[PDB]
Amino acid sequence: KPSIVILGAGYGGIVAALGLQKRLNYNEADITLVNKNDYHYITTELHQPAAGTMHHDQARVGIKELIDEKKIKFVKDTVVAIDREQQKVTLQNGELHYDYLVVGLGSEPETFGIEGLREHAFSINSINSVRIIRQHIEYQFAKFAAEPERTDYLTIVVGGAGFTGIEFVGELADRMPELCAEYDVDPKLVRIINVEAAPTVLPGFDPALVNYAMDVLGGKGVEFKIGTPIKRCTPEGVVIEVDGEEEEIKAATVVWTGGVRGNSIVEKSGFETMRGRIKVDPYLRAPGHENIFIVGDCALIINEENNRPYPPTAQIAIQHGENVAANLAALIRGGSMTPFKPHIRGTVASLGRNDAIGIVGGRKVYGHAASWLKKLIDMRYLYLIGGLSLVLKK
Amino acid sequence: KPSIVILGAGYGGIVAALGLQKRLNYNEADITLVNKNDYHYITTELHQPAAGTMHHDQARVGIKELIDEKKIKFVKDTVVAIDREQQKVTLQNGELHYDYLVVGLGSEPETFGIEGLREHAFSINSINSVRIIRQHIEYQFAKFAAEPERTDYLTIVVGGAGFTGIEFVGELADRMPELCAEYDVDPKLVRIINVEAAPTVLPGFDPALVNYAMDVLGGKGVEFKIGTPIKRCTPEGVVIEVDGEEEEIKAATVVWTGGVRGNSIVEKSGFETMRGRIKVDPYLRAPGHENIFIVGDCALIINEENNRPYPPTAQIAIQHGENVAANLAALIRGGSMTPFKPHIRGTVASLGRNDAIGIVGGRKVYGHAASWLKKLIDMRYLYLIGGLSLVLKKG
Ligand SMILES: Cc1cc2nc3c(=O)[nH]c(=O)nc-3n(C[C@H](O)[C@H](O)[C@H](O)COP(=O)(O)OP(=O)(O)OC[C@H]3O[C@@H](n4cnc5c(N)ncnc54)[C@H](O)[C@@H]3O)c2cc1C
Ligand SMILES: Cc1cc2nc3c(=O)[nH]c(=O)nc-3n(C[C@H](O)[C@H](O)[C@H](O)COP(=O)(O)OP(=O)(O)OC[C@H]3O[C@@H](n4cnc5c(N)ncnc54)[C@H](O)[C@@H]3O)c2cc1C
Ligand SMILES: NC(=O)c1ccc[n+]([C@@H]2O[C@H](COP(=O)([O-])OP(=O)(O)OC[C@H]3O[C@@H](n4cnc5c(N)ncnc54)[C@H](O)[C@@H]3O)[C@@H](O)[C@H]2O)c1
Repeated sequence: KPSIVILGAGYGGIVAALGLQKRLNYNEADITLVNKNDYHYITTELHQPAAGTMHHDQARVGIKELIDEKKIKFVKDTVVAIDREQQKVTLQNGELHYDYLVVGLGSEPETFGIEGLREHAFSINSINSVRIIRQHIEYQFAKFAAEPERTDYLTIVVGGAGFTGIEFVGELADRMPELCAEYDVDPKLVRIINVEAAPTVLPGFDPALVNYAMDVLGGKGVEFKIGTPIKRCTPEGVVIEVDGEEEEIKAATVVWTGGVRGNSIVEKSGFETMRGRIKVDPYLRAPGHENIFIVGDCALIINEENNRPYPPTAQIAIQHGENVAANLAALIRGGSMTPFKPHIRGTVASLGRNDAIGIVGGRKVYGHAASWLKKLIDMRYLYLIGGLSLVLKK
Repeated sequence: KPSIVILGAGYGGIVAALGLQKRLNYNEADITLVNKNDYHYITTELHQPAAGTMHHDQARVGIKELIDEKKIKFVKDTVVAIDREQQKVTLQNGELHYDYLVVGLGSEPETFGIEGLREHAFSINSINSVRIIRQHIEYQFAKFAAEPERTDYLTIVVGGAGFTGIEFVGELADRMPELCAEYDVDPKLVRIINVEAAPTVLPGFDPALVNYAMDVLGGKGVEFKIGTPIKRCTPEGVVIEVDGEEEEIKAATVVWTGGVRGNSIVEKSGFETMRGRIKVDPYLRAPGHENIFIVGDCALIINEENNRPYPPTAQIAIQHGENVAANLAALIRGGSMTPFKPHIRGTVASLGRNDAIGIVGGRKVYGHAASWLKKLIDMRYLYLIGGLSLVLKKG
């Protein structure tokens, strides 16, 4: 049997693996799924445990529960390198050989070379990271009562006002009343600051929704600094550029939501990449390779209508996996592949537990309605990978 | 007309104020109660929130709820100094004058000049401090998953194997299963180390109780280093002395339960003190002052039967408050004072939620029996200051 190796059990990888599971037969091919952890986490929900609004266990599921060990062989390890010439993948504790390779290693934070960002700032990109962020913040608040002068303990800087930053500060704003009560903190001293280099919050998004979001978040005490880039990050806080002059913000907590890029393993393995991502062919394969497929955030897709790239999203990542699973099954059976066409049905952004903004099917949504839509959309993914049981289990 | 000032709303202070409240009548004297916070915390239970086994709100109560605003005027401020000559107390936000003074400012950590102990170690002595310790520990465990090589995140060093240290590591051991599950930690990697300079755990205690305690805690993975002093403390951990040679323990968390002293304000105000505490007269008054009284941990009392000093405890602090309240009422009303006589009943040391050791009524006690015994004894104090309602509020 031919061997299929899928790197990364994220949205793209897990859907690809489950897709191959349904389509292929009990001995048609050998499929090995490699993941850093024995669990798959719901990346789109990670902003909530980071703020502490939702327990992290509700944002992950055991991989062994999802798949069939007969059809899929799960390997828990960390990918170190990919050798295209030898068709071998190197791991920290082993090695693997592939006839076909699917790469869904996800994103990495993009710090733009900004000094201290890697060392002194946090990222919302894993279960480990969000627990670290959450416990870090509660630690600072705990320290405050003993040291009332240090309001920097109560200051949280979120760098970048994209979708991730906006959703996170929304959760943060909701958490503050309970958090302040727990540590005897005066709520008025708490500062949640969202710092954006771009002229507007949520750049390249609909102004009606953006203005609405700022109004809602501003109501909950969130501060916005726009047209303000972060020059560098320190243990004491961040340095920002205001009116051509440097200014310092003293903050015990700095969370970086400024940008993402493709996993550096891909670029290090000698692929040609733009911002760490591979601009794949219509069949989602890496250029110059017939056996290598790229999915999720590692994959780059250009829009034919406008020369702008599709953003790296879970929505398109899921669609990558379904397409790759189908094409791989056909390819193994000597069939013909079907070209990938992305179908972006629009997106919804949460603003705390009870509010949201989105454009779905060209139609705007607000408030409780938009909030339920997002919950329904996310529930649909759970059904896709885990069935009705997974939906009920959470 | 006469003004009574009580400093510190701890066991000694709160009982003294409530005692004066019950005994005295309206307008007999002016009573002012000064505290750092608007709440009074049950210091004897603080080890539980520090470990996270019990919520900190269950270990404190609002002062205004306990007292009578008509009889007692509560002031939330921090005492800075006492001027004996002018009979004035200096605060951060004011000044006060007293005809009579009651000092119950409690203990402060005693680090004995050991390097880095004051700066880099934690103390279990307030609601603020235990919340800090608790969140610190959970933070280290959170960091571990990202960095599995750093087992020092999972190492907690508790300095001193006295009553406080033993109770704390007991709570810590109970907490570990829940804590490990929350942060995907392998329980076998967790190290709880209790370091004592003295040759045995719980120095000056009955060996039968000590052996039982070590057996229970040792079973739960608690490590004991005896005859081992702490040379110095760093953010990375501690340096200890083993067989006359320096040795290092890498620990993200260091908690010091090695010793206490009288609140430094007393010493700073020019009183004569031994280890920061005042050796009071039979009426709990400071020597050379007829109007200044000392209660709780600030006071030092020697037992007449055996010339050893009484340990600083909540039990004797409560008795200090009752005695001072009675004597102050008598002095103002022209009555006769009663010399303080301590009646020290037994005490129980918890070993987690479900285990304990104690000598109660001259009889040794263990397990579930001792645990229920301790809970009732502490409940008695809740009744003393808060009545049946406060006892009910702990449900
Ligand atoms: C707070 C937040 C909210 C978001 N909300 C939305 C939303 O609402 N709608 C939407 O469309 N998109 C949303 N996104 C974006 C979406 O989550 C990403 O586009 C999606 O995660 C990308 O899919 P992926 O599988 O390629 O990446 P990932 O989900 O990150 O998958 C990576 C997987 O591979 C593992 N892995 C990574 N590196 C290695 C390695 N060297 N070795 C072994 N295993 C490895 C990882 O452990 C992980 O399991 C959100 C992102 C964030 C941070
Ligand atoms: C974990 C732990 C467990 C214990 N278990 C027991 C036990 O089981 N049995 C027993 O008998 N004893 C026990 N003790 C000892 C007991 O708690 C103390 O002896 C008792 O608290 C002493 O009474 P106190 O009022 O003098 O001190 P405290 O209780 O500390 O009272 C001090 C009060 O004054 C306030 N204060 C302090 N400084 C200032 C300032 N400058 N300005 C304004 N306010 C100030 C404080 O905020 C506090 O309210 C335990 C101690 C600890 C740490
Ligand atoms: N609801 C959703 O559909 C959803 C939710 C989260 C993420 N996403 C997708 O995931 C991808 C990643 O999201 P993201 O928010 O992390 O990145 P992003 O690129 O979408 O936005 C990050 C923002 O950071 C700002 N920034 C960059 N450098 C800065 C600096 N030095 N100082 C201050 N601000 C700076 C940029 O202007 C940018 O707007 C996006 O393409 C996004 O579309 C989608």
